[PDB]
Amino acid sequence: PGKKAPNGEFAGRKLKLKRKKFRWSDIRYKRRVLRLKEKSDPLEGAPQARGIVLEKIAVEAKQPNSGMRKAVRVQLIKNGKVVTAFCPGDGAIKFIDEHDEVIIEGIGGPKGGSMGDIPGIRYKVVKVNRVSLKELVKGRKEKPRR
Amino acid sequence: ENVELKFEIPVCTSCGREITPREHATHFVCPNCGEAIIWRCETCRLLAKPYKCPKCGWEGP
Amino acid sequence: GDPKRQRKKYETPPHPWIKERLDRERVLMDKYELKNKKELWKHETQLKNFRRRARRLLAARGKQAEIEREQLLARLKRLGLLPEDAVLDDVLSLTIEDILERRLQTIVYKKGLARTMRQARQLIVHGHIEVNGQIIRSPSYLVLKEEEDTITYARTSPFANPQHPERMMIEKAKQ
Amino acid sequence: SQEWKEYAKRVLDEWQPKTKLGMLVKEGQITDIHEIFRKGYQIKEPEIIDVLLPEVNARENQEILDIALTVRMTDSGRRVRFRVLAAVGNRDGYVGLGIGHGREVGIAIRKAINYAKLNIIEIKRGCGSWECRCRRPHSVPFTVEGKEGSVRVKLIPGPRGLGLVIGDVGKKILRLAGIQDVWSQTLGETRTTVNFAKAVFNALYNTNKVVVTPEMIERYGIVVGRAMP
Amino acid sequence: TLLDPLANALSHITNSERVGKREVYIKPASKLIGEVLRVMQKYGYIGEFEFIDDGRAGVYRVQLLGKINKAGAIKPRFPVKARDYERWEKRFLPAFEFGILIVSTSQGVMSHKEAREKGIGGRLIAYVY
RNA sequence: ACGGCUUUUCCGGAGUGUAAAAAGCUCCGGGAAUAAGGGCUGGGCAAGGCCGGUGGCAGCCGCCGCGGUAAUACCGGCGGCCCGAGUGGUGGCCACUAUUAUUGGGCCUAAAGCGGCCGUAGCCGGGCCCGUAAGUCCCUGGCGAAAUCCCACGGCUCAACCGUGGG
RNA sequence: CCCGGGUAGUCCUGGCUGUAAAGGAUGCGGGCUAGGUGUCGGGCGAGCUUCGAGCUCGCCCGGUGCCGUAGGGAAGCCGUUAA
RNA sequence: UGGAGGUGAUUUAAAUGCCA
Ligand SMILES: [Mg+2]
Ligand SMILES: [Mg+2]
Ligand SMILES: [Mg+2]
Ligand SMILES: [Mg+2]
Ligand SMILES: [Mg+2]
Ligand SMILES: [Mg+2]
Ligand SMILES: [Mg+2]
Ligand SMILES: [Mg+2]
Ligand SMILES: [Mg+2]
Ligand SMILES: [Mg+2]
Ligand SMILES: [Zn+2]
Repeated sequence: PGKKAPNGEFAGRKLKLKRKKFRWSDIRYKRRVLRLKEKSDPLEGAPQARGIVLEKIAVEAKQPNSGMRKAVRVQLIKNGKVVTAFCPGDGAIKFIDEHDEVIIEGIGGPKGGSMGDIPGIRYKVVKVNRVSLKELVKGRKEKPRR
Repeated sequence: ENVELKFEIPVCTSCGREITPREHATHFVCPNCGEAIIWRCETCRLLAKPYKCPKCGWEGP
Repeated sequence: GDPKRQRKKYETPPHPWIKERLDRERVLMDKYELKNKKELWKHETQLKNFRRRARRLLAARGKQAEIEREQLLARLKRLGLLPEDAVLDDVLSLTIEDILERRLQTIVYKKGLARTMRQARQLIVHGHIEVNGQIIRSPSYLVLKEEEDTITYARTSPFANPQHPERMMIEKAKQ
Repeated sequence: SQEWKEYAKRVLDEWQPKTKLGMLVKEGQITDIHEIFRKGYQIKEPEIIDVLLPEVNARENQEILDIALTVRMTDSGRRVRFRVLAAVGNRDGYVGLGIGHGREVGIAIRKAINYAKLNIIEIKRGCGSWECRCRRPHSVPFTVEGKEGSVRVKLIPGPRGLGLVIGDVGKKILRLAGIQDVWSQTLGETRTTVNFAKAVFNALYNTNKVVVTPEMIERYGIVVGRAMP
Repeated sequence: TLLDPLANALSHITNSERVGKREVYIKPASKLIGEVLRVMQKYGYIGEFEFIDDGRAGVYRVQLLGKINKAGAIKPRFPVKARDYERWEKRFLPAFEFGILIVSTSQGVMSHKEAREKGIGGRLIAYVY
């Protein structure tokens, strides 16, 4: 290597070219201009959504742990997509019956992906039948629509 | 504090760049003279560069 | 492009947990009996802006920058935070504590208008003190220089007669 | 500052040297700190400084950065020893820095506190940022730099009052020498507290590696060591 | 190739001091280099120099004082409106005035410690400090 | 625990405000009466070596990480610290990130030199004298709306908010 | 993997293929900044010399090697043939 | 003192390993 590429007075045009090109080899630049987070995002890039449930299943954790966390499958309304919702709160699974409208948020981990031991999920519960779940975690409120 | 130029940075006689608080400079009364004082700064001393008594005419180590 | 917003008037702290910083502001948070932490930072900000003005006018030069600098001393001594003549550089030798004094709460206290700090506050916020012939209800006013001395009780207040026996508690301490 | 003269009569009588500099301080010729350094002596016995800088032992000119344990293996299990990074110096103009080792946290701390008594060196100061045109030693005079390990750093003057602004294991060792307001530009990796310490302290050494001609002395108020007790 | 009668010279001299030398030799000798010597000497930085020519572009003989910490050169060769100086004294210097910053204006070459008084601007060249 | 005192707030009531009103605002008459959540409580990071349940089970976890019958790291309770009419949760953007670098990065072993060689264009180019005034620099006319920023001063009780000046 | 045999290829003439650890794992030009030590070319200077276009010893300019200061790098390490 | 390069040699049958 030597001093630097267009390190002259007039050649600024070449310099803007150099920067305009080598800027692309990034990764946050691309994933924005071409709007790739869009049109691959089961919510179309928004902070919440509503859905209906289909089943009640259970998943296993990462390699050095132990347990079976509970899981539900929501069928969306905005798109007809079918996405995977985990629910916190010990034994909350005592309530979500087949065909209850629920809400869905993120889980806010690395990159927005998953987190912690459950690696395969990306979505968690907040409200059921218009009721904030944290309540039913400690009871403290009763439940409408059965 | 009662600064009367209290204590003065001695300066090399070969190099000319005054002397830092740990450089292994060294002092000795000028030979052949017995009167003048001579220091030699560190790098000034490694690659042996000559000197000369300010009052004698005898020069170089 | 986009309509103008109304800025907040202060600066929260970068990190709120620097242990020895909490346990530095701690004492002043009581030594004057303020209420919420913000009730202080406002004034720190007021200080940092004075200083951010002090430097910049010192590293420029020009017809207006000079007057804009020399129209300052008039203020920052007219308020009273300064000596009579402190040439520009002294403006950097100011503290949180000088500004902290000129609050009406302290001044009405360092003039013996009541027993303690947590009570001069109420004596104001119920409306008994008065500035240059004017009520105020602001435990955070900055009394100027021209008015520290023209201050008494209210011409309609239950205290303004040396017979409100609570007023007659107030002298006993003075000595 | 009484006790830190009582220590002189406590110490000067209770010790006989084993080196030479010991004598030339013990018998009354050299009795002022700032005239032992700029001549290339050797410091091997850690009392000569105490006898002239008797506030180095005050538990406030002393600061303890970190304890960190290190391990090695042998065919009989693990063998483990500690390293603490300790620096000292009076809050006027003089600072020293040492590492030390040992098998227990005490012996380690004491050993290091002693090692960091010898290397101790002195500074210059000033005020020459573009704002503090004052002449009072509240900042490092002129922007200089020092290198170590895989970390460079270059210090910049700044106005009287802007609080210390450098990483959290730099604020101490800057506070000791009392350098109050100074701005920081970092490179490399600031997560080996050691090379951080050594690079900062090296810069403060280098402070006396630039020639300032006669006139400029009365431009930033350069001092040496103590100034106006 | 011989792209620069100057950066050659300044880098060569700021090495010649770094080993501790005493005499030097500038190899190609413009008139502007003799100019820059003039301005660089008047403030007490180098010894007594003279122009020896031997038939081609001459040489230069100068002696030193081992006395200048670092000198370089500014190649992109900016011009400066006469009022943006700090912006270029926060880039090359150890202080607000420690040292100089040469200038090539419309009345010749002259340090900015006088260019700011007469209030002019223009292309820089290099920096001694 | 007792003794004094208060009336911003809260209930009644009048004046005044108003296009009509409502608020506010000066007076009276009442009375400590009418006024507290939220998050945390293993290191990052202020904070419990405190008590009571749970058995690689339920669960926590922004990362590293706990749970094997003796858990400061779950569930509680009891204590405890940070903000304070707000404190929390998921999404975008900038700083931190010299991980997009003219200031100001690198490319022998870690990403990274084209298998080597001619030359097109474009980018950088020796010394000396005489002119040109485009590039440059300075002084100077005409110009780049008001709003928005900053400086004091003045009016609403001071603060916002409005105005005369000055950039 | 060891052994006994054996087709295409290797070989000659006119072609297309354009692939390597194609490795100094180091693009290419210019100026400068210690000293030591061999060796190929040329040349200059002294000596010898079976007088041969030979054999020693200095010094100047070019390629190819090793040891190591100032400085530089995370360190292996480079050091006028720079990293 | 330590290497820094080159030519030769350099050997029957020998597979795999829960749990904290
Ligand atoms: Mg608990
Ligand atoms: Mg803590
Ligand atoms: Mg990098
Ligand atoms: Mg030319
Ligand atoms: Mg406008
Ligand atoms: Mg007013
Ligand atoms: Mg006002
Ligand atoms: Mg305003
Ligand atoms: Mg306005
Ligand atoms: Mg075998
Ligand atoms: Zn100063």
